[PDB]
Amino acid sequence: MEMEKEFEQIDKSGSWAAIYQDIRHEASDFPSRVAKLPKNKNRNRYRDVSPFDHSRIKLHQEDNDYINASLIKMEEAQRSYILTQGPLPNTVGHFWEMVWEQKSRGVVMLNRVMEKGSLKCAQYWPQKEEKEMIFEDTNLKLTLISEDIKSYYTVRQLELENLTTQETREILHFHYTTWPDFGVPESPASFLNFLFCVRESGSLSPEHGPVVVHCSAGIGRSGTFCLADTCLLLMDKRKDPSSVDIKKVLLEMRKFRMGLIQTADQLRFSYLAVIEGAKFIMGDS
Ligand SMILES: *SCC(=O)Nc1cc(-c2ccc(F)cc2F)ccc1O
Repeated sequence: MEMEKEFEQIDKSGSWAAIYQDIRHEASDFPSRVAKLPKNKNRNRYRDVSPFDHSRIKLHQEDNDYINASLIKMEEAQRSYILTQGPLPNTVGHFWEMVWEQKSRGVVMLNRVMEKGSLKCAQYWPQKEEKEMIFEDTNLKLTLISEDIKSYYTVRQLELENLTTQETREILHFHYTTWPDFGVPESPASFLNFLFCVRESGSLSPEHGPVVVHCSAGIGRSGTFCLADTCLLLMDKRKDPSSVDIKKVLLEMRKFRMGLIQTADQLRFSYLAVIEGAKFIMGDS
């Protein structure tokens, strides 16, 4: 497999930091003017992580339509994702408004609420069936329906109700709970099993809105999730799978949101996940 030996080549030569930096200098730069408006300073978790204006998701409350969220559109793979930051205490209502307005079926969470002794995002869904959440700014109600805790991740069924119309939708929440505080997982196995769980749920499918994917900044682990998903999808779609160049896919995704894949270590891990996930989809059972 092309990338498999390109992987060994990079590894043996300890070249990850050099490839990753070539990616950073090749990466697109587009304006992020809405994100920088003073009125939006507290809608951003990080000052240096902003959605591009061209791809940003707009809340349909036109009032302030801003949310730190980007639409990543992968045209050949026919996949779309919304990558967003972990919601802030003051943007949880916006997050669920986005989920509602974009008709998303799944939310993918790749971080824990607290990591490294700091809060990486707000507790934005209910932890008990009987204790639902009501977001009064956006007129939404969110109920925990069911929770399936597994060794490496948790899947939850949620009910999102639009209070103004009394329509309800079921949202699936896929929470990868075991990414390490430092570095990347030692093996990609649990991450792929997580990815295939999201796929199996139907959440990534074109009949629904884009899956909403987040970590804390919405670029690192979140970038790794989408990048692997799209590369594997392309390797199945193309006549020759070895024509799939992960670096090119990354650069295409970076046209939609800055900074995807934060460290050379995440890049290496992304390669590893795609190579291993290939074995599970280009054959086998
Ligand atoms: S790990 C793959 C997966 O789909 N897991 C999972 C799915 C669901 C669910 C609920 C409702 C529905 F209409 C479809 C569906 F797949 C619930 C829990 C769970 O772990």
